[PDB]
Amino acid sequence: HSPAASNLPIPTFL
Amino acid sequence: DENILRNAVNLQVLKFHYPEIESIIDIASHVAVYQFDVGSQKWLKTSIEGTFFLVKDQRARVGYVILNRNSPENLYLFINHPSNVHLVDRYLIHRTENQHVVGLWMFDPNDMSRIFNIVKESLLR
Repeated sequence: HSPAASNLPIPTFL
Repeated sequence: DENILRNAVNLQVLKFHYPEIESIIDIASHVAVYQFDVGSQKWLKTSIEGTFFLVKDQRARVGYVILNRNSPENLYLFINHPSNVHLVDRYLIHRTENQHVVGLWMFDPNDMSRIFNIVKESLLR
């Protein structure tokens, strides 16, 4: 149901 | 009205766990919690998944509770400053401190955008 952790962004601020 | 009963019942459930909670501001049904590992530069999916409640405590501090339906361990965090919450892609990224980042995924994208606005407006002075 909920996406895999790997789909979450690591943007410039992170 | 169904929502009047739901909110009254939910508030007692929240107050049982956290007596300092004064009111429910808004709710979102299927929210999943992720945690960012700083040194590893990777996201981790936590064991917390359930109903999200945006709340106000007795001192009007804004925060949120996730009532975990899977395991008894719930999550209660404060949103200390509006700039600490960012809508990034499909997630609400809550960074309370440089090294301490959590990510929220809401099943309904309309919940994510509404909750973001309500967070900002709840912190507006």
